[PDB]
Amino acid sequence: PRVELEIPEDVDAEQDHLDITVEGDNGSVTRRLWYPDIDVSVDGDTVVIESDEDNAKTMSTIGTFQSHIENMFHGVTEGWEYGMEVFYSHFPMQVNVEGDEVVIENFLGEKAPRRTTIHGDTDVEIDGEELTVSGPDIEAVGQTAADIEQLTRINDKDVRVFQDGVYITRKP
Amino acid sequence: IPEWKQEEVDAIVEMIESRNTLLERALDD
Amino acid sequence: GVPPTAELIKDEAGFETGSGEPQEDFVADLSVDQVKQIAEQKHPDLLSYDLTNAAKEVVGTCTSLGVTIE
RNA sequence: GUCUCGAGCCCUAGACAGCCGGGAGGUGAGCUUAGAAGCAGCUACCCUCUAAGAAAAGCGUAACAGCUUACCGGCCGAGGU
Ligand SMILES: [Mg+2]
Repeated sequence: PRVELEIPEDVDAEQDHLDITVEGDNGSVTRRLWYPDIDVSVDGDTVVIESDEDNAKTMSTIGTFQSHIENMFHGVTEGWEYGMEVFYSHFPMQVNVEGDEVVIENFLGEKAPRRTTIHGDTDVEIDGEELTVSGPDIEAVGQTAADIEQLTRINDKDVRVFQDGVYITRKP
Repeated sequence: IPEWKQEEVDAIVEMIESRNTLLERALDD
Repeated sequence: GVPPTAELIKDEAGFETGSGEPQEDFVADLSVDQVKQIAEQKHPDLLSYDLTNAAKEVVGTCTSLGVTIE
């Protein structure tokens, strides 16, 4: 099969072997797209994903490559934004961005700060009780957002009573 | 060609003398 | 403004309570001219254009109560 | 998991899925009941407006409300089941 993806005017994309770099006004994203007998190339103004094989496994990845490239197109133009809200019951939770990592202090009354590192060119902006995770790479942004929610994971006690934590409010 | 679609085209042709695809089918008539 | 259908039937019938099983147990009775009086009153309540179809909506409560038409 | 073969049905008069929009009135059916208004129970399950819309399929409420299912319309476009 062969699927042709038309590149937007804001965007310009180059290809080096199996790696595809996608540049735009919001940034640049380089992804490696490697799978048996699937050739991904740039035909001037279109990105072509093709294969001689049409089996269920090849078709699975052609559709995955399509969505990855379309996502990179959206990332370098409009960007990717995940909105998060910080909820606390008894203990005042201090969420702050210290360097290239987001630190959470005094969670459930803990003396020790919980922290996670931000993935790549992702920017995390805090406005009091609201947090917005943004960037061009959906892989990096989606993870950094997830990492913040996963950072307040509680396995020891009941999650229904101890609901403190930063949760994903908006998904793009 | 379902029988309800044929009877619906005949109902729309009746109200032109006196789905968007069924209106277009009736307009061509 | 105008009172419900269930109440307007009980005024020109003489009976208050309905039945446990409708059509199988006949309670009240209405005539042809008695349904034409209830059709005149409900104009903003009903969505019908003609006076003929306005009567059919009142009958849609009658036979499902125990009211026979003669 | 994947490959191959057969059968039935649906489909450019636009299928399958998704998303948007509509999901209206008589009337909150009646009985039961302090109340019960799709949705405790019993019985019935009728007709208007219309392109659809149950006397309501599933949650939800003390009862309402609120959320959607059926059903109809739009966007989309090729196979789908
Ligand atoms: Mg324990």
